[PDB]
Amino acid sequence: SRPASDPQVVEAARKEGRLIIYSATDQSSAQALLDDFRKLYPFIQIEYNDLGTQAIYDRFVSETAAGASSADLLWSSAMELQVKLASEGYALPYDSPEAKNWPANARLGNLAYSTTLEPAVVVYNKRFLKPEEVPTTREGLARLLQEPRMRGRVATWDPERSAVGFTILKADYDRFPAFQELARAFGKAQAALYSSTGAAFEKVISGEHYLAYGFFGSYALLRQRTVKDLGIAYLTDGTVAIQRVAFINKRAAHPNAAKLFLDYLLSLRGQNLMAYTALIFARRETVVGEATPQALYKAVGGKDKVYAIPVSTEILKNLDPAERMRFLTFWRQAVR
Ligand SMILES: [Mg+2]
Repeated sequence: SRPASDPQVVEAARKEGRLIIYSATDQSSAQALLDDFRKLYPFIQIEYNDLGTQAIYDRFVSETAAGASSADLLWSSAMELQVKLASEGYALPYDSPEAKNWPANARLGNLAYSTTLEPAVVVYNKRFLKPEEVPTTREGLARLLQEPRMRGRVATWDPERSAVGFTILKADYDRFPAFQELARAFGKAQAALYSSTGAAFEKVISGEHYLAYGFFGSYALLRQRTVKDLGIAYLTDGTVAIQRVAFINKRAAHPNAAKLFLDYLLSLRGQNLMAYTALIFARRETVVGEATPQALYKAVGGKDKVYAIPVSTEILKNLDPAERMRFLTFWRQAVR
């Protein structure tokens, strides 16, 4: 069907004719969304800048201060960075008509929106770890990582070099005491730390590592369609889900193109294309496909086992010096 964007916003977006996106969403996953939006609105030519979460922040802030040509729309899994920008005057306020049922903890009033509910999962190479061998608990994974065969065979986030690796491992540390025991097992097994999903996945695919902890269900699902040896396990003791935040650049050259794309992302049509075709874990619970809330809830044993990190100014507490220090000091000691 068609997103409910105001007719005058559609006309204004046609007058602009262009959309510059800075996004952390790997273009392999985002591409079907771009294709489908272009079908809907063929008079908009999309520039997709596939960038790291930190590079998106640094570049946008830098370009804004220079007064330069920057993005129309920012889309990133680094939830703290997005909520910081959107709460500091970088955001165009827009009441998306596709968000009327968005929970208040899934939006920053009209300044920024959740676009997904993406689980941090375990992926593994079935040539080296059989499904029956991969625990679904932090305590279980801590036990597996005592085995001599797992030494140098574990991949996870570097939370000091990836802003979303921070978001995910911070939420994990805050919510699950058993994360402490697991982090020490990352030490024991001499886990390697990566700043992107792609770099962790390529090591699991080659067998250089057997297991990767905390990377996006979305990317795991998509990579499985081409790599039959890739397995996915969901955490039954509790799953962290990020919500990819989209907001519009207050100083966008193409504010209405950005509005149409944000509406598209939040719409039934865009959320179903996420769930079904892009294999991005959708935010709306009324979707069909592999990458849905209902599939996530089923795999982990209930919606109550999922900690969805809120799209809230309260999460800026993770950028407080004292808060950052306690987590990174614990982490560094544990994993070296
Ligand atoms: Mg990416």
